[PDB]
Parts: sequence; structure tokens; C-alpha cells
Amino acid sequence: ASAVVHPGELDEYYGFWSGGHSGEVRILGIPSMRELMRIPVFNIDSATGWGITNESKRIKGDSAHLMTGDSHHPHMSMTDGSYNGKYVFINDKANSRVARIRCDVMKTDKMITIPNVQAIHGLRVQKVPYTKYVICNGEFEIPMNNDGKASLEDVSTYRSLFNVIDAEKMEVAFQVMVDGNLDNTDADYDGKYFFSTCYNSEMGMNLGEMITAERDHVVVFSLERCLAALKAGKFTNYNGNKVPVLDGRKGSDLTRYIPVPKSPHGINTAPDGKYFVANGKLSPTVSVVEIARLDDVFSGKIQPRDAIVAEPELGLGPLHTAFDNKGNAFTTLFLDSQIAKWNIQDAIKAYNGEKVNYLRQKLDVHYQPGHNHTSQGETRDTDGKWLVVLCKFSKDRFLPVGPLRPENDQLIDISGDEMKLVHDGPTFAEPHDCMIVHRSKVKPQKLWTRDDPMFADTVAMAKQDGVTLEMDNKVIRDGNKVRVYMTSIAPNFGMNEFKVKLGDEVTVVVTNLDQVEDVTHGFCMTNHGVQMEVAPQATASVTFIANKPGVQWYYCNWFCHALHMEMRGRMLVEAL
Amino acid sequence: SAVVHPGELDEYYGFWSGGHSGEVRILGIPSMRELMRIPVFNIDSATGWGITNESKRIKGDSAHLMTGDSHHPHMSMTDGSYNGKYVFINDKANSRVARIRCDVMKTDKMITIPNVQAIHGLRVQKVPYTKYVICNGEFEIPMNNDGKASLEDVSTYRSLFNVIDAEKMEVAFQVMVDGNLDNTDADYDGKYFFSTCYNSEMGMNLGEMITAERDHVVVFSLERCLAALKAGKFTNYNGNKVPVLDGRKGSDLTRYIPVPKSPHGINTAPDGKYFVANGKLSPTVSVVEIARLDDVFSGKIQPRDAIVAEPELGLGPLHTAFDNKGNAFTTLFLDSQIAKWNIQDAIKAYNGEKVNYLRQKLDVHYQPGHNHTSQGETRDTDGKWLVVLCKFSKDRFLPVGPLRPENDQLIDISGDEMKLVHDGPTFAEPHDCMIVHRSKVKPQKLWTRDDPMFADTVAMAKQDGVTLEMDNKVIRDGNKVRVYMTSIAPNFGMNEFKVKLGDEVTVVVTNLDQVEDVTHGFCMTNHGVQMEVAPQATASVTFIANKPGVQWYYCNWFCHALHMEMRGRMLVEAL
Ligand SMILES: [Ca+2]
Ligand SMILES: [Ca+2]
Repeated sequence: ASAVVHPGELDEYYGFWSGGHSGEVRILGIPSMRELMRIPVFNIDSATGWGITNESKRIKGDSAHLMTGDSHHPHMSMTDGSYNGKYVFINDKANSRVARIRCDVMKTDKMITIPNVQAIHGLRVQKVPYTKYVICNGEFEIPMNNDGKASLEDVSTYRSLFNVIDAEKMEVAFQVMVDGNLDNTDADYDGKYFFSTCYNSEMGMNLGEMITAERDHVVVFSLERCLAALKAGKFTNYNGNKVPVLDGRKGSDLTRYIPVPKSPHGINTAPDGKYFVANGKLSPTVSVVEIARLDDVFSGKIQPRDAIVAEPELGLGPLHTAFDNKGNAFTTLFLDSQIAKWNIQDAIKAYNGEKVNYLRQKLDVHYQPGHNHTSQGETRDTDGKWLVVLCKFSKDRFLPVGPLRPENDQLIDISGDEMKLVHDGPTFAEPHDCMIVHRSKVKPQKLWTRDDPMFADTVAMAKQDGVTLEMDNKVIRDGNKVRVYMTSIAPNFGMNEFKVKLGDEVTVVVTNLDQVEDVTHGFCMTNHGVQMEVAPQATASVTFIANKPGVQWYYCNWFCHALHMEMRGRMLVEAL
Repeated sequence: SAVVHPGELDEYYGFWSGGHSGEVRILGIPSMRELMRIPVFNIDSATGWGITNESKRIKGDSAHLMTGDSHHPHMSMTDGSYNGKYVFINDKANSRVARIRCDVMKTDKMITIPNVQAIHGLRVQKVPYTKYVICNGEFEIPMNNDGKASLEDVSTYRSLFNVIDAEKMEVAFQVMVDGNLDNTDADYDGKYFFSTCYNSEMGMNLGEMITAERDHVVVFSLERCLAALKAGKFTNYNGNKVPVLDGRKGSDLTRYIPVPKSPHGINTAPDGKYFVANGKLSPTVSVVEIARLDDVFSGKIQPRDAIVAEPELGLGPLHTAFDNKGNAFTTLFLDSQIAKWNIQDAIKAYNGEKVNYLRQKLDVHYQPGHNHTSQGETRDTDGKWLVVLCKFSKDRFLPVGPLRPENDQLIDISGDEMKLVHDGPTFAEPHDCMIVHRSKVKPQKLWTRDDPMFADTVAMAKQDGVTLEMDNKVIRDGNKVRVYMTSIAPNFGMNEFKVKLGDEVTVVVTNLDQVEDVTHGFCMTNHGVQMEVAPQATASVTFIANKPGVQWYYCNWFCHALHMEMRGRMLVEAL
């Protein structure tokens, strides 16, 4: 289509982007490819104070002390295989966390550390009947009792686990121990199966060992059999936690292993729910599995390789596949630096021995593509309009900026069934993955509400102090703790000064009482490394030590009003 | 045209304030795409800036701060033209100034400015080159801010103007003033600097800060300040050695020009002939003829005689940029417009001639703060592009919840009518930006082993007998362990190493690839530790091995087809 969005025109879709090594999630407008917002997740965000405010530290829980992460796969909750706009889930590979973003407020509301695992890589959502579960893979291999004693160097004890999270509760429902490691994951359109690639079926501890096998596998998980095993008590608990771990190693009836060449990476469900495609990586192929054959693999009527219905050669380094609404597939070729457009039914005919061309087109991309994604492509609403390709090396595509270069997110018009590159988008910190949802499916709110759970503990603290946040400007003294409750209505804080003793632990609680959307305030204590966003009708709080004597100005750092520079007051720190 | 198609390059670099995010951003102009984020005052998960030992060294006395608010990014000049060497940037929130090296596009120096609170305006000396960087303390505090008798005694409170030696990155001197300070600029002669003041009242609340019908612009004579310093006419405060000069009203070092009303921006015209101070609460700007300043200093004329026009423009004038034709573009925050006006016509109208100085008002969306033209703060001003930094985007973009982006609007000014061409959503309210032609900036492609940015790490390795270009070694030092490893994609030079529970582990990684932008990373899983390791760079991080058992480290950057396999084990032995 046209990719130009002129002033006063709106984008058609939201993109929820991996922030990659930055630890954030980004909202893009499609097709303009402009970044509309950054949602802080695993990072310490100076702009909003996410990671330093008390409300955000509470959400981070057991990981509040961590300052970094690597945001991998962002995916939105579905009802009957269509996006429902409620949540976006995102994993941190670096510290094995999963977080949930509420789309009403576009902030992270839950975060959990997955036990018993190291490195959560693939993450997707259950599609059908709705996102009951979020699925994600432990990529690295570690002992279940990883205590630094006899298991430390004993590779025969090392395991990777597949993780099934209750999406609404944001708690791990169960884990499945597998043979090999795990890489990417996806779900069917029936609510019956989940499936993951494995690159280290060898359980190798160095690169050479991890690339010896001509075929690793896709492991398929039967949800029905897993739930039955759980109900029958056929699980183990490890590490003093209560997460049930099921045994899905070879020999189990919970899982089946389909051999796939070679150290495969992406695994992608076709939007008709008929097939999934596993991407060959070191083999110049993709492997196509017919989902309707999985029951026969589980019953032992056919062998796991009998579920493969095509295995077309495409090119060098296939990593990831996306789909249009017409039966075609778009596969990234990392080493050839192309997208291969191919037709699934023709690839099936060719696997059956028919002399038929399945390859439609190869498009040069710039350069070294990882994942690629189509508009609404992971749902039944796939529309065949846009393809976005996440290229890892931008080389000559942008002005030079030094020894660290941006990545290149390339937008391709696939609407004419003939692919045309229309935009090179420089991006920071190597987004891994993204998703594209039509604007009609996402409806954020304009104002916070006073009962929001995200600052409910801070409200409860105020109530214990006898403070009404909507009304009060009060200083509560609790020994060497000081709790300062202030209102803000642009261009004024509700207190012009307050006094504390040197060394006091000061918690400032600010409530923005403006009632107009977009009138964001901030609170910054100068020279203390403290700043935070205070959104309309929100309460936010930060705790710091008053370890600097004398006059210490606080101010509203956000431009909320013509007189915002004058929206400041003094913390007066008395000497001992 | 503002379209940059695939395989075409932008014409200019923009160096953008990251606002409350604490970073600096590099944009392509006119595409308005963000090419890079340079970490400064923030803790950058992508690169490890703020957690690596190299970056904490650079941060010095502020390595413990996790936040900042990056204000005014400006590039060094030679004879009033950008020279591409440095970009300087202030942190208002914690009173710091940092320097970015443009060869590697990383921050190389950072200092906390003493005796002050809240650095707002920052600009560079233009002529004969950027010898000095100039910046303002916005808030008013005692010089002996000890929490004793001065605490509530407002008569002790002061703001200081700060002159930094750009090449040394040390404060050269400070000038104490009456009133506070807001924005600043420099002439094109190397004679004068000048700052706005909104709190000439020394008010401690909003009402008190807006009582005066005129506050002022304070003009600093560089020659007189240098002479006073050499004569020993300075004081030191707070046990530091920064010389503070007395520029209060009546000093020979400064002159105070009355300007209505709580003014904000102050902007030098590209011919060096005028500066414009922006009226804010007064619907005017005040135009000063720079050549009159010597006569203000000698007493031949009085300070208000420096003003040659004070045209009414509209409600809330905040900031002025210039084309290459004698026109000015002033943001009107309250009217939500840009006013295009002609300086010489405004002077004629001030002198009673029946001439219209207002060329056009363009609606912007919405509530503009600063605005900037392409090469506009230099002699190379080309009159092609104007960017306007609007604070409220309202309905301009798809809705994203209670926090909305700002709107950076690109306007084609190359013809007689201003034409809006692009709305750019931006994060965290950029305060200010600059636009430099691509030909003036020439970054390098690879680091070199002698770079000062990791020299202390190299010197540590040398004390251990380690040659970083060759060695994969573990050094044991009591409860400290130093691990030196090479990386050549797709392999680290070690597949595993052993430590004891509770050891303080420093991992030093040197990337030996010789191809541009084959970036590696090092991440210690579940430890909150990750960093960029650029080609030919060394990077290091220190953490406690407080988790027993197998702890995988991996290359988080996609450096090779086999990057997922580029990983090894830290084996943490139980006690
Ligand atoms: Ca393998
Ligand atoms: Ca005033």
C-alpha cells in the first residue's frame, strides 16, 4: 500500500516490538514505522522512574535489584485466534523472567522469575479457545538441583524445561522436562498442542558438540495429556518451590519428538491452523508439519517423521517464517540475506515427487535477517498487507554513527502478492521479534483511576497514616522515616517546602489531580538520582536517603504548563 | 522533499536531547529516524553503560546515580562552524555536564558542577572555537549549603553561571549573579556570553517569581572575567578549587539588560549581529544588538540601550531560531504556533515605520517549546529545515494510554511559506536539539586498542601479566577473581571457568573481530549483568557470584549465524 502517514493522518496498526538488549517493549505505528512509545519492563527507565519507584519495584518482586534485561518475544492475548487487546506478554532471556503489560494503561503490571530454568527464549500465547496459557522455553541446560555440589559438572543431570504460565494469574501452571534444549515455540489453533524447536539435542557443552547432529527435533506437547498427568499427581517439585514439573523426555507419553534438520530456530503456525513450519538454520530447508497428523503420532499409528508433509530447500540460513492470507510463506535467509516467498501447497506437491516450483520470489534484504512478521499474521485475521523483516546488520543503509550501528527493520508491501521494499527503519539494541495488530483491536484509556491495583499498596500505606491522597499535603514522621504526601495540579505542587533531618529516609508520594489527558507531571529531587512520572489521576512514590545537608530543590521535570519551571519547592535538610 | 527512500541517506545528523530518559539520540534529517541512542545519564541495559567498569569510571563521583534529564546537546565549533569533535550535554536533574566523543559516539567525560543546583541552559563558545562550554545553574542555593543558619535564609541563596574548559572537561570559573539563570548563548566574536533570568525576584514560590514586569538578560564579558581571575579576584567555596567571580549587579564583569517577563530562550542570530531573548509571560521578544555591548560595558550607553526592537508576536514566546535570510522563527507556546518574522522590519517598526514584520503564523500541534533550524546555530545556516519540539501530541498519533509521546514537527522553510511535512512521535520530552550537515561528522568504524576509554582496564590486565589481544586466563586474588577472555564470533575463548560461591568476579572481554559492527555482548544469566563488547574494544563488569551451581554466560548480540551457541559456563562451587 502507501506507507506514508502524513501529518494529521493516523497509522493503521500498532506494532509491539521487542526492545532487544534495552529490556523495554516499544509501540510502533505501522506503516509509518515511527516509535509511538517505550514501555519500561526489565530496564531502569530514567524517564518514568520504572525500576526506582516503589510501585515498579513492587511489581518486579524478587527481581527489583536487577538493572538490566533482554526483552525477547512480545505477544498479545487472543480470543478464538484473534487479538483481544488485553495484555502483551514479554520475556527476559537474560534473567529468566516473564512480564505482563496491561494494554489499558500500557504499563507492566506483573513480573515473575521462572524457577528451575536458565534463559527464557521463545515465548508465544495460546490462541484457542483464548490465551489461557502463555508458553515459553528454557534455552540453557542446568541441573534441577543446581546447588554447586555433585551436579555442578555432571552434564547427565542438566535439563531444559518448557514452561506453561497461567496468563490471567501470571503464575507458572506447570513445567515439562524435555530431552535436549529449547529455542522457539508456538501453539496450534485448536487448544490441543504446543511445539518447540531444539538446537542442542546433543546436550553439547560447546559449539562443535551442539552442531554434530544432522537432525535435532521439534518437541510437541499434548496439553490434554499434561493436564491429566498433573491431575493424577505424576509430577515432581524441585528447589523447594511448588511448581509441578512433568517428565516429557523421550519415553514419556506427554510429548513426541519430530526429527528436524539442523539446529533449527523458528517455529511458526500457519494461520489456517493446518501446519507449522520449523526453520532449518544450518540446513537450507524448512520442515512443514501437518497438525492434523499429531494425534496419530501420539497414538503411535504413524512415526513422528510421518507428520512431515514438506521439507523444501529455500536457501542458506533459514531462521523464521511468516504467512500471508493466501497460502504463502515468507522465510528469512540469514546467510543469503533474502526473504524467500514460497507456496505451502506447492511445497507439499514437490515433497510428494511432483515437478512443481514452490518458490515464488526472493527479495534481497539489508542485511542478515532474523525474524519476519506479517500484519495480523499470527492470528486468523492475517490480512496479507505488510511484512516486516528484522535485519541484524545495517552496514551502508544509514549515515554512519560509529562502531555500534543500528539494526534495520525493513517494511515490505506484500499486498500485491509481489514483494516491494518500502522503508528502512533504523532500530536500537536488536529487536528479536514483534507483532502487528490492527488499531481497532487495541483501546487504551486516557486517565488512570484511583482504585488502580498498580498503586494500591501505596494507597494502603497512605490510609494507615490517615492520609487521603486526593486531598492532603502532609508530612508524616516515623522516627528516621519521613513520608511526604503531596498533590500536584499544574503548575503547582501542594507544598512549597518541607523539612527533614540529615540522614532521614524520605519517601515522597505524589498524586496528580489534573483531569485532562496527557497532562503528565514529574517529581525530581535535584542531585539525588531520583525522578519519576506522575500521570493524571495516578499516585507515584520514591524512597531515598536525605544524605545531603541544606537546601535541596524538588521540581516537576515534565513540561505540564507554561509555568512548569516555577513548579518547584525546597526539601530543607537540617544539619545534625 | 523529506522522503529518504531505502538506499538513500539522510543529509544531516540531528543530536537530540533524550529529555527525561537521560540519553542523547542521533537522528537522520530529514527522515527524522532515530539512528542511535548514546547512553549518558541513564543506565543502559543494551550496552551496559552505567554498570560496566569503564562507564562507572567515566561517571566518577556520580556512578551511583541511575537517572538524569538530558537537556541541551551542542557540538563543538571552529570559527562558528561545527567541527564534529564533541557533543556536550547537561543533566539538569543532578547538575552534571558530559562530553560525547563523535569519533566513537560515546560519552568520554562527565563532571558534577559544584556549588550549584540544576544545570539548565548549555551552549558552546562559537569563535574562535569551542574553548569554553557555558551553562547555567537554574536554582538558588547557599554557597555554604550546610543545613545550618543559611538553610532558610533566602538572602544567602545564589545562582552561578558556569564556564567549562571544553578540552579539559574541568570548570574554568563560575560567575555569581543576582537572580537565577535559565538559557544561555554565545556571540560570534568570543567576547560575550549571555543568559536569561526568570527569577530576578529571588522568589521562593510561583507568585513571587512572576511579580516583576521585567527580569533581565545578564551579559558576561569574557575578557573582564579572565582579567579578574588572573588578578586573584575570586573566592573558593565548599572546599573545592573552582574560582567564583562576583558578577552581581554593579560588578564590572556583567551587565543586566531589563527584559519582560520571566524570559526563557536566548538565541544568537547567525550573522552575529543580534541575540533574541524570548518573552514567555510577555508576548514579545527583545532584540539586542551585539555590537552595542562594548558601550554597555564602558558606560557610554546604558543596558536598556542595547535593545533595538521588542516586537509583539503572540502568546507565550519561548524560543527563536533563524534562517539564512534575516528571518526568525519563534515558538508561541500558548497560541500553539510558530511566528516567522523579519528582524530588520521589527527594528524599523520599533522606530515608528509603518512596516509589517510578521510574515506568517503556522499552527503546530501542540504547545511548542524549542525550535531549531538546519545548521542554524552556526555560520552555515542554510534555511532548509525547521524542527519544532511540541510538548502535547493530543490526537496526532494513535492513542497509547495515559502517557503520550511528544511531537517533533518537521517544517520545510526553504520557500517563502512554512510547510508542515512530518509529525515525529518522541519519548520523554526532548528539550533541545541541533542539526549538523553530514559532511562535518566523520565517525570511526572500529575501536583501537589504545583508546583511553578502557585504558584503566588494560592497565589492570598488565598488572596481572595479561595481554588482552592473546589471553584467556583466570586470575585468583583472595575472594576476587578476574577472568580475561577473548571473543571472535562465534566463540568465546573460554567455554567454562570455576569460582567459589561469594567470589567477587570481574569479567573482562576483548572482541578481536576486525570487521566493522560485528558487535558482541557478554551476559551472565540471572545476575543482572550484560554489556556491549565492540570490535577491538575491551569491556568489563564486576558482580558477586552469589548463586551456586551452573551459571551460563552468553553473547546476547546477534554477531553470527551461530551466536546462540556462543555461550559457556561459570561453575560456582558450593562452600
Ligand atoms: Ca544440534
Ligand atoms: Ca520573574
